[PDB]
Amino acid sequence: CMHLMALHVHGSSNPVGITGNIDRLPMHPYFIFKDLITVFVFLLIFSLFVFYSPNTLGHPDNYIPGNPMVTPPSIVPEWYLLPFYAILRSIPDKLGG
Amino acid sequence: GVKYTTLSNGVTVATETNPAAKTSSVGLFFGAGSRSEHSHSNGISALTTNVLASQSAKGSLLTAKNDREFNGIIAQTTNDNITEAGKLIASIASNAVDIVEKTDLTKHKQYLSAQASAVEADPKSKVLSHLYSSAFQGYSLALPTLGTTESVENLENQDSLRHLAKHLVNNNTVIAASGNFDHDKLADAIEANLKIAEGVKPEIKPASFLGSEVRMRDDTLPKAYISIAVHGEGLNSPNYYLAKVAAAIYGDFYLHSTIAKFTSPKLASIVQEYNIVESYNHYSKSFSDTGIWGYYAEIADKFTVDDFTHFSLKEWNRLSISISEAEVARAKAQVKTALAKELANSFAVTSDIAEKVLLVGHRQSLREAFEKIDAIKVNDVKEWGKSKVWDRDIVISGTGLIEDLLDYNRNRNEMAM
Ligand SMILES: Cc1cccc2c(-c3cc(C(F)(F)F)ccc3F)nn(Cc3nnn(C)n3)c12
Repeated sequence: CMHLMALHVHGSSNPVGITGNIDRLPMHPYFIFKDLITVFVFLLIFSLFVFYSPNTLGHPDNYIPGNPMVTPPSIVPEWYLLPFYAILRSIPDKLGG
Repeated sequence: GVKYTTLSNGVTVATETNPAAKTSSVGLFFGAGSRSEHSHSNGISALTTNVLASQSAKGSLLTAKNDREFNGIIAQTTNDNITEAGKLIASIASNAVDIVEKTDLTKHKQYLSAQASAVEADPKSKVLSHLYSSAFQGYSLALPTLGTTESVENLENQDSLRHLAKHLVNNNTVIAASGNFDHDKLADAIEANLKIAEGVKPEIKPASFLGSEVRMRDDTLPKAYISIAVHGEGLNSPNYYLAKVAAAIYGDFYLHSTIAKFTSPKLASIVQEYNIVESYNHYSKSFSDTGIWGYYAEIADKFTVDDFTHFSLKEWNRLSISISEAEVARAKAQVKTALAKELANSFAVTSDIAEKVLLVGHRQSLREAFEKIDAIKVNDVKEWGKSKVWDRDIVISGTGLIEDLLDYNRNRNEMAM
């Protein structure tokens, strides 16, 4: 909500990178329906993953009951934390990491 | 005494002779307005009429009547001088081509261009003129009645002479009169003096309504001027009076009038909760076969244009639902009075009788119109509202402080719920 208000104070930018004040349109109906298009596309792809291929994004080892005595061959985060964890692996010092 | 007279040639002399008329007028009309022009020759009908109307008059007042559909010269004189006025216009027409051939149009073109520019300066005339065009874009009916500047300077005597020879013909011309005079004497006077070439009535160029929006945002003006209208019933349509009745339901409004706080139309009370609009005017403009029904409005606040369009269009919805009998009774009475008001001046009835005789071929006196309007029930208005208003395409125009006028889809969507 705070992000939305910080947006609303000055409004949203545009691809051209110039003032939108020359030509503004109400969010409804135009951009409401654009939001519906993107929402249905997102939900369709989300359905693909959820129903037809749910575990591809996840890691199989997470279905093994965890026990501290056994270390898996590769301790790795889910895909979308990888870019940051890579940095953590690259920096020698733990504090520096 | 609405009686008609057909001369030896096909010219019809229609005269609304009536005792107790303050002054009398006679006018010759030929059905060639901006409708019968094209962009290259736009304004020629107005220019050729002004040249004829600029001719010296024997104490009579020659004035030019210019309109989308019909165009002619009108002479106004005291009741005793009507026959001289009648013989005058016949002299003008018989010598029309000769007058135009030698006439120098430069001064007349300057006057016409000044007229056209003055129309653009006045916001209401600009908005209405743009509104009519936007509805009929692509057809000749979109052309301004007086034309535009850049069009006018290209006019030449050949353009008008071609125009007159095409249109100023017996079958495409009518003679109108009104006042306290004997009909027969005027008819005989015209026959002995009017000599015009024969010709077939030029087919009226078709036009079709196209819902659209024309915005001329002008931030320097003090007020926002907007007009919104639909494809209203035009002349020779059985709903012609019905469209006028529907318009009178919402009527007129002016915020700084002593009647503002006390007027009947619902929209008037609604807009005063915030002084949304300074003035608005509902109208039913009717052409030969097409009409535009809507309102014009001037808004003196930048931040209330959307509020007005929302509320005004919401009020239109009530034509098809929850329209009250009292409103219809009010609108019927208001239209009847307004209809009779237009026909008071002998000049106005002369223009009116010429319009009907050209564009519909017959005319209804106030007696017939009152019999028709009196028979309009609430159901007839509601059926019309659904036919011509409910979810029907609108046409939008606006010039000043338009920034707050929300785009088409918003206003158009308000036409249905
Ligand atoms: C399984 C695993 C191994 C190594 C690191 C991580 C992280 C991780 C967490 C953070 C933060 F401090 F933000 F918590 C920052 C960087 C990281 F690499 N997380 N995980 C499990 C996981 N990965 N992705 N998800 C949805 N959970 C790891």
